[PDB]
Amino acid sequence: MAHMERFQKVYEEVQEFLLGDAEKRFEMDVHRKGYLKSMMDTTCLGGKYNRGLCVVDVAEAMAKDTQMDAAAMERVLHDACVCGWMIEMLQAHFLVEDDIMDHSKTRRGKPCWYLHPGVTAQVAINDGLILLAWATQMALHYFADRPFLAEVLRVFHDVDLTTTIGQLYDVTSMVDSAKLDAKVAHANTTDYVEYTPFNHRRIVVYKTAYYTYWLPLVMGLLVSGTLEKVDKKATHKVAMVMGEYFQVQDDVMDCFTPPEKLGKIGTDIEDAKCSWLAVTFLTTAPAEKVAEFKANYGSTDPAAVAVIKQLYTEQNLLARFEEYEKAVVAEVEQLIAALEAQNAAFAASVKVLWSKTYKRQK
Amino acid sequence: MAHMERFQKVYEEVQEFLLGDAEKRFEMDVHRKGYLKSMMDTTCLGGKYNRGLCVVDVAEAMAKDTQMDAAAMERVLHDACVCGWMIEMLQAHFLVEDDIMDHSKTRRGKPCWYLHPGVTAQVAINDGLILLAWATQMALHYFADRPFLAEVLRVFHDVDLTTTIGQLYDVTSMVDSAKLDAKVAHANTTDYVEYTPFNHRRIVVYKTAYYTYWLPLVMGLLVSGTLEKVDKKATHKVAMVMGEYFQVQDDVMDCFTPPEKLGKIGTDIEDAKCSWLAVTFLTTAPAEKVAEFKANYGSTDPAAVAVIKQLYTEQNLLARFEEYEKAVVAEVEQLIAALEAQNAAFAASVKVLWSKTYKRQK
Ligand SMILES: CCCCc1ccc[n+](CC(P(=O)(O)O)P(=O)(O)O)c1
Ligand SMILES: CCCCc1ccc[n+](CC(P(=O)(O)O)P(=O)(O)O)c1
Ligand SMILES: C=C(C)CCOP(=O)(O)OP(=O)(O)O
Ligand SMILES: C=C(C)CCOP(=O)(O)OP(=O)(O)O
Ligand SMILES: [Ca+2]
Ligand SMILES: [Ca+2]
Ligand SMILES: [Ca+2]
Ligand SMILES: [Ca+2]
Ligand SMILES: [Ca+2]
Ligand SMILES: [Ca+2]
Repeated sequence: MAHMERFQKVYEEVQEFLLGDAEKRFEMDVHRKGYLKSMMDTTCLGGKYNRGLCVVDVAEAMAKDTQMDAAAMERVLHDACVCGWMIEMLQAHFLVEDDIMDHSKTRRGKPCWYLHPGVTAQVAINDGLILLAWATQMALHYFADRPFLAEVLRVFHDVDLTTTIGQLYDVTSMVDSAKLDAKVAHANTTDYVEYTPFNHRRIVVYKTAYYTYWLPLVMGLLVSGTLEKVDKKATHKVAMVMGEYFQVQDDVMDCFTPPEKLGKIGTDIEDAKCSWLAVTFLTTAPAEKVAEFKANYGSTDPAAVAVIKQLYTEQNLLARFEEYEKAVVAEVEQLIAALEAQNAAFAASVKVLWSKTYKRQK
Repeated sequence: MAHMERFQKVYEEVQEFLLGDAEKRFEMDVHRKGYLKSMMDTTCLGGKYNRGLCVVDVAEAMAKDTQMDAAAMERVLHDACVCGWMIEMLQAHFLVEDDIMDHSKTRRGKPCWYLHPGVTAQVAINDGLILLAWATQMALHYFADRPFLAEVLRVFHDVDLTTTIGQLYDVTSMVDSAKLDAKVAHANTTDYVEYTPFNHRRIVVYKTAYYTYWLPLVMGLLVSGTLEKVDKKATHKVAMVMGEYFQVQDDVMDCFTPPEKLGKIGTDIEDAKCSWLAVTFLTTAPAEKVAEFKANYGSTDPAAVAVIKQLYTEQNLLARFEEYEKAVVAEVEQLIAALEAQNAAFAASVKVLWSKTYKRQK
């Protein structure tokens, strides 16, 4: 990828800064510095970098569009890389915490951070908090003299909030909402009445679309000083459409993509998650198959999980996804075409992001 | 307390805003809104409000020392209350997450948030993240057009990082630092060689002093526009001394204050914490008593805990605290006197904070 080498160079730069700053400010000792280095490397590296690299792709596109000279271009690319790492560390934070919340086993082809024997969930929770803090530290340091610092902080923290609310929807989705009461436990649902297209859309847009699609695009515009050049509503709309689709893919892959290819072991079925598969099945399957689903879903029994997979297969869920995908392609293309009529350079950068999303395999 | 009524009024305002903003932005439903209200009330209320009220005390002191109209004074006080609630919500965040990490039972006289039956650790982790996000939301909304927004965000997030690093020191203080390795599980220390005055100070300064003493003072100065009228270095120093002392008090009370008076059940002894009591004992007790301490410390067995408490009593640790406290008083009064010679208005607000700290019983 065009910016991978530069992006990785900036990682090393940022890591040196952050660890050195802890030495300077907090009397950080050699052993804990090494621990934090290993923590950062394990939690921030090994993903696809779609979010971080998007910031750079957008920033470059807009820098070229606005005819920046050699020096201005170099600054924008470095700033874009720093913003990219802000999002990658936000991602790192989210995944650390989520892997604890989901009690998961693997991430990016390695054990989950909390499952490293010298870590445990009780230390890992705080390691996740360090990651989130570091993200803001990068902005405060690298963008101290940039008027765009304020807007970077605003969008970043708005998106942090958004994702945590999306997560709230996700973690509370398998209990009937009228029964959500801190003082009273309640079993997972038996009737699945709340497993609706509306509720699935709400979970995925807030937990995924804002930080995975909207944030990278906006940060790229902010660092290049070109936010005013594009249609705010249109940009938001296309980010939501792609982001929803991205999470749908993730949902489909939970069941149908081998864990060794995916790099993680999802447990959506045994955890009774309101996934795209569950919602699409429940709303389209004949009554006797819905009965079978309800009798098997949300069970850790490997055979019960297999029953659900079989039900999904026999209900042609993959074909139904293919049809959903065709509708998404059409809408995304319409939205990009409209963006292109306003600013072609930005529209092309959305196309780049879309191309890395459409029909991805992991 | 002079500003308690105003401070509580602002809580209700801020809560209405935050919950209303979730309805507007995230399609928040009535049930989860209710959940979030109960979460906010349980995690943010019921404490002493020393941090939040400090912001208002400082801001008022400094605003009175400037000549400003009734409208301007009202604005400073309201902004101060919002800043105070930022810190109280940061506190709320820290305690939610720490109670999970320490696997604790009670907080402010009620079950810990994660221990509420309808919550659990796997939901509460995210509830803590929402709290942290909300703190920044308050600044972004209430201070959208204030000159101090940028500096408020900078200090708040610097202190957030600081505290997470302090927490790192805390959670890893029971294992020999050379053995800290993510890949390898290691037993807690058996020799306690790193339970030193330096290492205790390092834990308490970063995990407590910055957010409990430094941050409230600085926020009060920022919202009143008076940060440049005070000695930065001297303000930092007095905050560190008082904060260290505050945490030492907390450590002492873990062992010696009834949990019903304290409002929480500490497990420092059971969890082999590098507390002030442990360090003071290990550095002052005769060799055979040190040996007996090592044999009994870090054990959940009631008899072993009882042995430690008796050893502490026999080593006169309470009396040793009183001597430490006398030394702290002497230093603080000297530092305050120096501050008073420079800015008497600010020095008075430091005295208010110190008076709530010195010889507190919970
Ligand atoms: C505030 C925490 C956000 C956590 C978050 C948001 C979106 C996706 N994930 C991780 C995925 P996965 O674990 O990567 O499959 P999910 O568990 O399916 O949602 C985590
Ligand atoms: C980043 C998490 C900070 C957690 C944090 C910082 C300072 C004090 N506490 C709580 C106290 P306590 O639980 O109130 O006694 P500690 O466990 O003694 O340290 C928690
Ligand atoms: C599905 C979501 C939103 C979490 C994982 O995101 P990615 O699939 O982008 O993970 P990495 O490339 O960062 O590993
Ligand atoms: C010891 C620390 C730093 C955690 C508890 O702080 P407080 O004793 O100030 O708790 P509340 O008043 O907020 O309950
Ligand atoms: Ca997960
Ligand atoms: Ca999850
Ligand atoms: Ca998933
Ligand atoms: Ca603790
Ligand atoms: Ca604790
Ligand atoms: Ca304590």
